[PDB]
Amino acid sequence: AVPFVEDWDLVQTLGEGAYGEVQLAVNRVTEEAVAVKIVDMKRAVDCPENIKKEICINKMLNHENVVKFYGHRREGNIQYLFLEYCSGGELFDRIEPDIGMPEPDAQRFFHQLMAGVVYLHGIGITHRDIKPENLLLDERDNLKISDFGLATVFRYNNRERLLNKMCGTLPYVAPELLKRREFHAEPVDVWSCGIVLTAMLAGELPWDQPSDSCQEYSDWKEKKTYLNPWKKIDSAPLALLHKILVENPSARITIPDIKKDRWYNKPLK
Ligand SMILES: NC(=O)c1cnc(N[C@H]2CCCNC2)c2cc(-c3cccc(F)c3)sc12
Repeated sequence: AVPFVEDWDLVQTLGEGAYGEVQLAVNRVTEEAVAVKIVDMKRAVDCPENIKKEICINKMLNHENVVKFYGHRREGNIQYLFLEYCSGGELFDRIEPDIGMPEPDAQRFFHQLMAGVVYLHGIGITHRDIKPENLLLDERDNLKISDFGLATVFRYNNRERLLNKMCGTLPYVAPELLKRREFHAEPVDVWSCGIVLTAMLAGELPWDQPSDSCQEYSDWKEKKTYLNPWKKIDSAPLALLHKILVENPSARITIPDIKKDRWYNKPLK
């Protein structure tokens, strides 16, 4: 990227994954900032096909609560993806450990998260890695869904398909990924949104994983909401969490019903 780096200063690393890093690029003349995701395709034999899929998915996106994708180019074995710079950073860094954030803030971010997820689901895309590290903020603190490296199509025109890949970040993963051979895509993203809401409200993830061998998950199935993180959560958002974090995905609340929830619609301070 020799001509590009002559005109653009790769000022600093914004973040990192396993595939590579995200850099802040600032044009020396215009001072325009863009984020550059740099991926070494030699990290895995299937990395060229996976990055092709991420770019393909990125090209389909156009929504106020999704990070804008500008383009990409390959230079040898390195892939460069150019994205809208989200100067508010990760939602993760608005979460005070063991505290969370004010309830009106968490509600506003949750509404924006639902708008982004409704959009993705409406075009038949599932994110599969919703977590505060993958939710960015722009200069006005509007939430933007980011990192589509695990995203896939679950509906072709008006025909759904089930998914079977165990992927995502384990404390955010729905229990059906650990119990069913195949499962519907939408309830999985609904579940991870519920874990994000829990983290925003109490600054703590509730369990290592929603599995049989996890005591913290058994505690939640047993309605022990007098234990952390639940005891830090007001009854109104907790009632919504009781509908989202439902073990059976067919009984789990859908996004149209989340939009009808009392706390979701609650006028806060
Ligand atoms: N498109 C982007 O702008 C972008 C993309 N990826 C990022 N990081 C990854 C790391 C792995 C997990 N997913 C997010 C970040 C971090 C950013 C940031 C951080 C601190 C302050 C600040 F103002 C901005 S911006 C940005």
